[PDB]
Order: sequence, then C-alpha cells, then structure tokens
Amino acid sequence: VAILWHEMWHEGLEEASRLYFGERNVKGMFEVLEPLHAMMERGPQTLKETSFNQAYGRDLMEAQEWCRKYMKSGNVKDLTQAWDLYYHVFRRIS
Amino acid sequence: GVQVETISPGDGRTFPKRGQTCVVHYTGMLEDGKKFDSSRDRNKPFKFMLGKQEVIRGWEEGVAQMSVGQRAKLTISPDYAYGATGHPGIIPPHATLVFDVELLKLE
Ligand SMILES: CCO[C@H]1C[C@@H]2CC[C@@H](C)[C@@](O)(O2)C(=O)C(=O)N2CCCC[C@H]2C(=O)O[C@H]([C@H](C)C[C@@H]2CC[C@@H](O)[C@H](OC)C2)CC(=O)[C@H](C)/C=C(\C)[C@@H](O)[C@@H](OC)C(=O)[C@H](C)C[C@H](C)/C=C/C=C/C=C/1C
Repeated sequence: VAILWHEMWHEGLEEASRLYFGERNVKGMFEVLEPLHAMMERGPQTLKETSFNQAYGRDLMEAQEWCRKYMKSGNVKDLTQAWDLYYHVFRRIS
Repeated sequence: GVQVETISPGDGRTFPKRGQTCVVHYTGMLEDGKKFDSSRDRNKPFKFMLGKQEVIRGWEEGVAQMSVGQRAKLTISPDYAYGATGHPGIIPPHATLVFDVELLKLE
C-alpha cells in the first residue's frame, strides 16, 4: 500500500505510546516501532520522504539507539530517553 | 481523589475548557519529596489537551479547577494516577503522587 511517512510515523507513535504507557506493553511497543524503523532503513524514494528524512531522520535514528541500549541494559531510563525524542518528532509532525 | 492546594493565586475566572490546550510547568515527586520529573529542569513547558485522557485522571480533574497564572500543589491518590501496577521502573505500586504545577496559559 502507499502511505506518507508523515502519516505513517504519526499513527505509529500514537499506537506505540498507548501500548507502553497505557497498557505497560513494552513487547507490543517494539512490535509497532520496528517496522517503521525498517522502512527508514531502505531510504527515501520521493521528495516528501526526502524532506521528512532531512527534518526528522537524525532524531528517529537516535531514538532507535536509546531503544537498543534499553535492550542491553534493562535500564528503564534508556527507554524514557527514546520517548523524549519520539515525543519531540511527534509534536512537530502535528 | 485529588487535593488541590494553592501556592500562588490565578486570576480566578479564566479556567480551562474541555478541548482547550493547557500549558503548564510541573515538577513531580513521590509523597516523600523525591523528584521524578520536572519541566522546569528542561526549561520548556508541557502542553496537553484537557478532557482527552492524554494525562492521568488526577491531572485532568486537578488542572480543570485551576485558573490562569495559578500555581497549585496537586496531591494525587494512586487511584487517580498509576494504581496498583504503577509505572515499572519509575513509579512504585500504590503511590500517592505530588505535583507542583503552574498553569501558564490556555490555547
Ligand atoms: C520523556 C518521557 O516522558 C514521558 C512522560 C513521563 C513518563 C513517566 C511519568 C512518571 C512522567 O515523568 O511523565 C510524569 O511526570 C507524569 O506522570 N506525567 C507527565 C506530565 C503530565 C502528568 C503525568 C502523565 O499523565 O503522563 C502520561 C502517562 C505516563 C501515561 C498516560 C496516562 C493517562 C492515560 O489515559 C494514557 O493512556 C494511553 C497514558 C504520559 C503523557 O503525559 C504523554 C504526553 C501522553 C501519552 C503517552 C498518551 O496520552 C498518548 O496516547 C496514546 C498520546 O496521546 C501522546 C500525546 C502521543 C505521543 C506519541 C506520545 C508521547 C509520549 C510522551 C511521553 C513523555 C513526555
């Protein structure tokens, strides 16, 4: 299917934060986020995917890294640092 | 429920409506004064839309009865906050929370 990266990340982040913050589902949080990070990995193919990448690309990649660190450390503090960056990009997408 | 104790008075007439965006500064702490989060440490205010379940019930009901400019002390029962589960690694089970929150403006 065809979806704007702007829209994909908006609904994706809303879903992930509901699962983590609302339902205490960290496993489910990883389920929804990983696909969206995988899409970014193949890279922008349109002008709108390119501009989104230029604006929000560094922040999302850094957030993925804090998620990655959580995975090794067990430090809930690392997950909150990821969500600080996710919140930041979200409120600019809106 | 939630108890609201005034630290500094607001204008007494400009209250938030459901669907309005409340801009606040907050410092949150466990009932023994241990701080867990503060927007003032970040120098940037916190925004949330009232009556949308974006935030815990204690905030929804506590902030609703504040008027612009007012700095209040919200004492929130675990029932109006994170309950028996709490928030793993951050907020313990059955925790009463205390927020110092100032309603800066409405949008
Ligand atoms: C840097 C990490 O910081 C966290 C906030 C930290 C987490 C742990 C807490 C000790 C705390 O330190 O806040 C804290 O002091 C505190 O308890 N707060 C935050 C200040 C307002 C009161 C209270 C609160 O309600 O938090 C809440 C609480 C944790 C969970 C709430 C509670 C009420 C439920 O009805 C709701 O169910 C879903 C979830 C967190 C928030 O205020 C954030 C903004 C909002 C949400 C996540 C949900 O509303 C979500 O819904 C899908 C949304 O619509 C958002 C806008 C979508 C986007 C993508 C998500 C952004 C994520 C932002 C996360 C952050 C800034």
